[PDB]
Amino acid sequence: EVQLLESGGGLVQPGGSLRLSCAASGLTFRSYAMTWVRQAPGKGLEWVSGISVSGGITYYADSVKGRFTISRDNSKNTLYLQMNSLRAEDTAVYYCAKRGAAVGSFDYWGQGTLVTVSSAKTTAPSVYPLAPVTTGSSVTLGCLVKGYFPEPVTLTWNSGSLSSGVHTFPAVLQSDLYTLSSSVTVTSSTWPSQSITCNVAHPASSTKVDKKIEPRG
Amino acid sequence: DIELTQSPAIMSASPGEKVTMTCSASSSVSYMHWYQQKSGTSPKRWIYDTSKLASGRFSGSGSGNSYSLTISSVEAEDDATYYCQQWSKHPLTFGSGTKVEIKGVQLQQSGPELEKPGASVKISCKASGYSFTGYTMNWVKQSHGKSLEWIGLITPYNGASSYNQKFRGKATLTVDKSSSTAYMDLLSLTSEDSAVYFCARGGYDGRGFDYWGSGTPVTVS
Amino acid sequence: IQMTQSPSSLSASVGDRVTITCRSSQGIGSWLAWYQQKPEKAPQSLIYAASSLQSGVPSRFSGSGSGTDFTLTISNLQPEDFATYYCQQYNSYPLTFGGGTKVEIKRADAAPTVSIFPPSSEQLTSGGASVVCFLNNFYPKDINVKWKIDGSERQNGVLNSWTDQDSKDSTYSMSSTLTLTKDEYERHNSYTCEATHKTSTSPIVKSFNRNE
Amino acid sequence: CPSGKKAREIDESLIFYKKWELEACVDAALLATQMDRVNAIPFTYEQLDVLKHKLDELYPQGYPESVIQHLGYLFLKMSPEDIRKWNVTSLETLKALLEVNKGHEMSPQAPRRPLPQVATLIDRFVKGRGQLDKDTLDTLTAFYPGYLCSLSPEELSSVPPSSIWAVRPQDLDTCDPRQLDVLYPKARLAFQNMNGSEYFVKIQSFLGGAPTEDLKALSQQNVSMDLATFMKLRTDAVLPLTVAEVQKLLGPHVEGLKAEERHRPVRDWILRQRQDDLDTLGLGLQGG
Repeated sequence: EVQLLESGGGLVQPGGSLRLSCAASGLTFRSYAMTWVRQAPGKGLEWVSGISVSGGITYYADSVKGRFTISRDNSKNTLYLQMNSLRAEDTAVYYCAKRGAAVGSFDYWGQGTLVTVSSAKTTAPSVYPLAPVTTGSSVTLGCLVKGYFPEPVTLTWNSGSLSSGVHTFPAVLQSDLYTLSSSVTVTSSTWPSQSITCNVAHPASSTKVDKKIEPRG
Repeated sequence: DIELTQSPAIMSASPGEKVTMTCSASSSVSYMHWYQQKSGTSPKRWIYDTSKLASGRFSGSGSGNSYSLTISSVEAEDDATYYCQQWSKHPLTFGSGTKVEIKGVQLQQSGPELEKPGASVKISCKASGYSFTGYTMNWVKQSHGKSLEWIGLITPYNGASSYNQKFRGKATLTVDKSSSTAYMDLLSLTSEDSAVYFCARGGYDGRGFDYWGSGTPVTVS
Repeated sequence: IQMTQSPSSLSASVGDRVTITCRSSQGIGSWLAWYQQKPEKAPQSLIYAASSLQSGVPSRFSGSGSGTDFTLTISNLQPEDFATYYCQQYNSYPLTFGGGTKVEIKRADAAPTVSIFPPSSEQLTSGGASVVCFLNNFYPKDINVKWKIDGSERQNGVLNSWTDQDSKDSTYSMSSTLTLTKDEYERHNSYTCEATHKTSTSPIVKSFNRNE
Repeated sequence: CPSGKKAREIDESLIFYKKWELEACVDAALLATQMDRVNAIPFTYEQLDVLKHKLDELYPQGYPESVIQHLGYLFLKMSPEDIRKWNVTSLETLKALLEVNKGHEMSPQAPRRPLPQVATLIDRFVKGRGQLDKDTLDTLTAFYPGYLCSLSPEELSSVPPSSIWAVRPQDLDTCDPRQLDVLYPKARLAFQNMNGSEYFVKIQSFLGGAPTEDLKALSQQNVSMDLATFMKLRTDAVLPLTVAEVQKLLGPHVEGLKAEERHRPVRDWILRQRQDDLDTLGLGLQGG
């Protein structure tokens, strides 16, 4: 019942301004207080800010005191985070939270919005097909996705037919771009008899590319 | 210690004949109790306090050493192993057993148990139909080829337990008063001890074991 | 103001008592919290103050301590209780969080599915070159890949990625990448992955030669 | 008594005797001296009946300091008519009679007759010792802890401060405001040569029967109180109290207030304060 949708999260060039929204559904807003928590992508947790029930009484974390600016309202029903002079550290997923008591826990949270910061411009991905150059009846094939930004690319095989045998790893950032990779392990008789394609899209670049895995010699 | 010699080994008394079987003692004895077992099942109280019959062709008599049981008119329903138990010195010992071939309160134990030589097991014995913390609980050993040997007993209330020193260390008698179910714990088993084991209640003013239990044989290999 | 969780990551069996610990520097009465995180999804809340269960939490959980040295327990794990658990404090501003404890399942030991892939003909020609390595479906999570070219070792320009524990077959998988230009790809000939695991003393080797 | 059956001393072998042999063969100037042994020796109740009759002949009025130590399984037999004319003055003899009295696993809940002849022994001892010693209460609450809140307001007040230590809050479960007012100060007078965190730990059990004047004075020690220890508090000690005071007590343990809103010392104190004042607690509370 008790929702909180973060929205406004995009990419921004370094030093750029940007604002966040958390529109609440389920609670009497006037009569509770709020916070802003950011997850260092992958590994960590950290707190940003807190506002009181009045909202003259603000709190902040030292890596953003004067850069980031909280703000709240009753009538439009919206918690506001103004994050200014951004840098790549700030690049995180921000979670909007409802303080269960006045300086108490964070009991309820939002599904979460990502903010990205980088000198890196939008680049479409290069998709490459991986073919082996092995007896034990289980062949291994792969789709590697190199030189793309930002996240994500939504990679599958054969438009969601081949599911058990897939191994898509986490993409890892280098030279201002991500380098995602994938495997898939089918029977040594099923290939190359049946045609195998990998489907790698980037809503960022509006790119929908199809790469068929040819067995060359 | 006192050990009892019964005779004959294998009696052969006819229907319509008077016979006398004897149980001669090593030292001078106070009182005596006679019992009766049908192969497989539990024994039963036949005679007690020298001559005093339990609840009408049988009888008992003697003085000092010489003590004998007598049957008036032998029938075809009186064909069982007859034993003699002494009641004087610690501990309690039975006779070897008088076999008679014709010339022609429920105490439920656990199931028969099988184990490996060099390990332990607990066997149980539940009672109901009387006040459990006034009488005792007695354990006896019926071996293949030998006779009855009394292991020990225990007065549940007080946890107080006495043993035939033959068994001190092989035997551990334990009790829980709430369920009124007494346990024996046999530790480290051998090819000798592969035998039958009977839990019995002692009667009023130590007048013998008037009720015996089902029977939990043990097997060791 | 410090906040330390123990261990790094823990692994136990379904139906075993799980013991997680949370220390601090300065005393914090009972202004401490407990939060469950599902992989790349919302964090859930548990114990809100030392020994106080949040509304809708199974009682199998148990929050204890006071002052500085605290404890979170789970009597008899269940299957949906595997998660990154987080210890937090709110006594003073700022709020502080812990290093989070990744609590995983336990299966018996297993060895990987090593495969290799020299560069696509599109790549080889375009200006790059990547030698890939898939060491799939093994346990535990710790391991030792090592590349060799023309006999001599290489440690430089090596990316790596492990997936999280799998919920069906309970194995971690691994992508290692040996990135070059068309050039030193040509220069040195031979190419290798020496995946060394706990299972074996001496390693599982996947090799090729560029030309052949 | 037969020749060879005359009891040379106390042994295993006496169990294979009868009721009439015991009275003729056993000595009374023996059974007194060596008694500790008979507790291990399993006799039948019928044999113990004769042993009980053998000592009646030696000690007729009562039973000395000597006899009651190894009484064991006879305390049950002994009826109030003779127990009246007894003497103790030893913490040891006590435990023995109470251990065996804990041989009642018939009705774990009060069977409509919890304590018969033990009731007497207790009142018999407290008069003998004089008061209720520190030591004394420790061993009592070990067999009956709930006995403390099962006295009359009188016997509660005849109880010195240095006999509150032996109390943990497990005893004070079935206590009403009347009985707690009696005990309260006695603690505050016992734990007066103390301060700080060391002070509070112990005091928590009684705070249900305390006044406003000492809720003020507690706040200025930065102390922490739980929610379960707030439902105890007397109605009329709560209502003089401000917002910040409550928040400087329950503090971390406050979050789950919402749930216990319609209960004893809350439902009223909410309404008493201002709407604005409650909203700064940010816990969603109404009336003003």
